[PDB]
Amino acid sequence: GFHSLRYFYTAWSRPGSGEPRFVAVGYVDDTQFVRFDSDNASPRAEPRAPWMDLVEQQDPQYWDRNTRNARDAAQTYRVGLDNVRGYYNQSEAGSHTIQRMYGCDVGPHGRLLRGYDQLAYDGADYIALNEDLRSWTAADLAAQNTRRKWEEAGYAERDRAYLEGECVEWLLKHLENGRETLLRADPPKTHITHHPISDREVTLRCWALGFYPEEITLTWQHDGEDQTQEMELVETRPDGNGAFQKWAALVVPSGEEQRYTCHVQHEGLPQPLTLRW
Amino acid sequence: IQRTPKIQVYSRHPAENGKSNFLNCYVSGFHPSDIEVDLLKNGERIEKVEHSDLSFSKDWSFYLLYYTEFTPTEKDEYACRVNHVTLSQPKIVKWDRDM
Repeated sequence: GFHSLRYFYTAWSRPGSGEPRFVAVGYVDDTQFVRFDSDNASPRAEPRAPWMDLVEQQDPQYWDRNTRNARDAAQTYRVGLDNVRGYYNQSEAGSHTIQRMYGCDVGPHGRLLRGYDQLAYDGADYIALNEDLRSWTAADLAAQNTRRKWEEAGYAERDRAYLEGECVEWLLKHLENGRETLLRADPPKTHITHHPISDREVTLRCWALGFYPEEITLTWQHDGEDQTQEMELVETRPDGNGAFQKWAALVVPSGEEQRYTCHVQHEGLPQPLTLRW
Repeated sequence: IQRTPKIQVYSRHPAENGKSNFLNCYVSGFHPSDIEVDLLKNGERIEKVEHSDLSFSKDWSFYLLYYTEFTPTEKDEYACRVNHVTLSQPKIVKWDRDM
């Protein structure tokens, strides 16, 4: 099995409505644990996971060390917004966004498996750390500029060192302190509901509730015949309590409900479920 | 590069009238990030509404969860109003306790 520590940064200009905003969040696997919002008065990184309450006693400096980093990041991307817009010569009247998504995947070995550091600008790929952790892939002419300054500043090496040490070390700490939340696999609570459309057509909806992690598969089968294109599948969605929900529905004729089955697979399930109305 | 929000209005727990629940409005897949999201009880905005911290998906599109503590009745209508740069008109999506 594998796990991942990630950091999501969002920075965007607000022409007219004040200075640019910077929001960063961090995740382990599929659950946030920290946040930072530049629009706070004296903004500090904050815990967003109960297991983070005991982080100070392993290392109190955590919150100051983090807050300093978040504040500096905040400044770096404010300046970045201006240079990137400059590269493109875009009017200052338009809002623009710089993103960031860096972290590490570690495996049963407790050693890295993939590091990554990637940037988007106005929601499209801009520049990313190559898998060798030493070169950069620039998406356009304006991103060559970013690459060259980053090449010359030695930022790839700064990244590699972080991704291959601190990142791994902390992903392991978090897994340890978050062992209850993070090392669980809550299987979904499944059931089927039944909503008549007319007197000759009826909607079957198959529900998966309260599950974690996000990854799940739901399918309908008509006499063992998969029904994927005939069915409506909603995007997986959080319940607000640290778990997820999903359903699949399909319309069946008003007397042939008995001939359909819902199939559910998830890490928490000892075997995949088959449900029938 | 711009993207229109997707919307799902739903509850944390299956709607048992007169029991306390949470009313969720989950907007995903949008870009840029500035979004206007409100929970409505019978066409009137609900004041005490909270939301999760801004993150985004593999394709860089953002997602947020908006939620408020509520107690469904047989008769009360609930909805989610969403505006975005990409929407010329706000999308209002009615709560349905069955999806």
